[PDB]
Amino acid sequence: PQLHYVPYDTPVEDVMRILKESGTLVIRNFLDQNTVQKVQDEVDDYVRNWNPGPKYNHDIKNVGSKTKQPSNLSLMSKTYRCEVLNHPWMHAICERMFGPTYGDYWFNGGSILHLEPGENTQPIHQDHVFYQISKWRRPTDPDLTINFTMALTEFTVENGGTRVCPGSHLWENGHASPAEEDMVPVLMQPGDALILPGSMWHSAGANRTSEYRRGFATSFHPCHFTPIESHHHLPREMVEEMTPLVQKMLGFRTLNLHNNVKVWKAGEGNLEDATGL
Amino acid sequence: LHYVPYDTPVEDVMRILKESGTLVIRNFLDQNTVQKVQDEVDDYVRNWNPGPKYNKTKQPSNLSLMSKTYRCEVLNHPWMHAICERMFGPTYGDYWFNGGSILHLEPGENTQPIHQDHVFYQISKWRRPTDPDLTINFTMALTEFTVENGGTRVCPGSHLWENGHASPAEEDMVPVLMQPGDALILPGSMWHSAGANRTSEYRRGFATSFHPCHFTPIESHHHLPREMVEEMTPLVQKMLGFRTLNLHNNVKVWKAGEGNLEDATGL
Ligand SMILES: CC1(C)OC(=O)C=C[C@@]2(C)[C@H]1CC[C@@]13C[C@@]4(C)C[C@@H]5C(=O)OC[C@]51[C@@](C)(C[C@@H]23)C4=O
Ligand SMILES: O=C(O)CNC(=O)C(=O)O
Ligand SMILES: [Fe+2]
Ligand SMILES: [Fe+2]
Repeated sequence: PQLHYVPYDTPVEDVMRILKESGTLVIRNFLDQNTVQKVQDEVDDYVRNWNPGPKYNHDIKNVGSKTKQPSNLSLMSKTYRCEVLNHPWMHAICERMFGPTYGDYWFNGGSILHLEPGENTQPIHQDHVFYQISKWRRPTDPDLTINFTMALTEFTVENGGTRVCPGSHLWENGHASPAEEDMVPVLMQPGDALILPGSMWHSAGANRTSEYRRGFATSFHPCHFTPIESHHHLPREMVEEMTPLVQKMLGFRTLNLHNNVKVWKAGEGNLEDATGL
Repeated sequence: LHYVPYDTPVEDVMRILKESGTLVIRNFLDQNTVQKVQDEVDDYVRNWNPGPKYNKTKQPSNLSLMSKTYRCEVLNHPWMHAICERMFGPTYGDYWFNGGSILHLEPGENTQPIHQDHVFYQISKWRRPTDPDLTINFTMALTEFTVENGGTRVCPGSHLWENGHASPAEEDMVPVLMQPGDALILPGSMWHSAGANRTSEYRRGFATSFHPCHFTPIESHHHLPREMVEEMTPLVQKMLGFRTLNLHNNVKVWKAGEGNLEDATGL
């Protein structure tokens, strides 16, 4: 297994092969320069006023003192919720990853990944560690989550670009963390995206440049799992402008399981019916 | 199958749950409370009842939306929270409401298939019988539960069976005989089934169910009016999905960005 840089027009069966083989890859030109600049324009004041460091106390202390990870992106970015969440590559991969086992999937969470100059290396980790059921899951099973880390600024070795350990997703539970010397930094242009299944060991690097390294992420997981981020605080007019696909992603529609059982229902009917969506 | 009084110590009930997989708590509710839920539900659906001579109806929604007693009193029942705290707490942290249904077997209904309640969790095929349950059901009886009217039957000890084990034989199913107000405790791994109602009258009752906070509930209560959410207790607000949940590792799920959902919605 190795790091792979594939173009946008890669066949889907080739991408899922690399995900099955190496557990990660980079899709170049995942977004265009227009979407990158629009996302930066919408979250500029948000991230600037956000305070560096975690917001609350939890066990996985992987938020550095010089790191900003604001979420709430569907609420603070129109391009995020109207276009980014409808990205065909995300839904093409998510359908083949969760479909045959869980049925529907929806949005788990998504945050800005902002590395201030001088930030040290993030601890190497798997994204699904905050799932208690990850101890039950064998590495042959489908992943509990998948992440889409999109570069807004450049991602270099020196400015703290994300590093992955290809092949570490196939390790059995309890396997020790990969050594730092085994981490492989990811080189990305603005708009490129690194695909991170919940089982791939990875971490942010140290930002040893004079300029911040900023990315932003989306993540999806099976519909039977509670998302880290709710969206019932969003204004009603926002939901009605969302596509039906994004409405389901953000928790406003009933979800169907793989055997046609429904969860997230309003009584016995659909949640969208009782709300008038 | 154990029948225990209401004042049974919590440690005793959890011990019988671990060993037998089910039991009944007699007088779980007073007969008044169970009756009020039905009356409030009937007053909600407002089905047309024809009189003896000639001379605005809603479909059934969530039980917490239909019945004020259900969402304000039944969902705050200390016995359910005492059991859910000890079954989900150490492993999962928070728990919340999974789903609730009105259980009415009309006269003539055949025997329901024997099943486990956690069969619709795909992750049930990774769980070991000694692991904590994925969900727990509390079935409260409004009418009497008898053999003839199709009262629920259980197979004690079948919760320890390996995954893939065959369903228990019908000859080895134990009928649960409950008076109005009692409640049958059904963890997700207990093999059970409703019986055949061979009497002339309905078998009435309802159920609540809870599961770990990291699992998506069967029912969403997002359509509930804001006035109803505000009058709920903070415990019930979290139960019905209006509050941020805390995992065992103190990582929060169901947040509003990085903060709490109840703070963003002004609860
Ligand atoms: C910083 C920390 C503690 O670091 C960790 O080591 C491990 C896991 C989490 C709890 C992150 C913080 C929030 C999460 C949640 C989310 C669904 C969406 C967030 C995101 O977009 O990037 C971080 C994401 C993550 C990709 C990883 C996961 C993900 O699954
Ligand atoms: O910021 C990055 O490059 C990578 N961040 C993470 O993996 C995280 O925050 O979980
Ligand atoms: Fe991560
Ligand atoms: Fe059942």
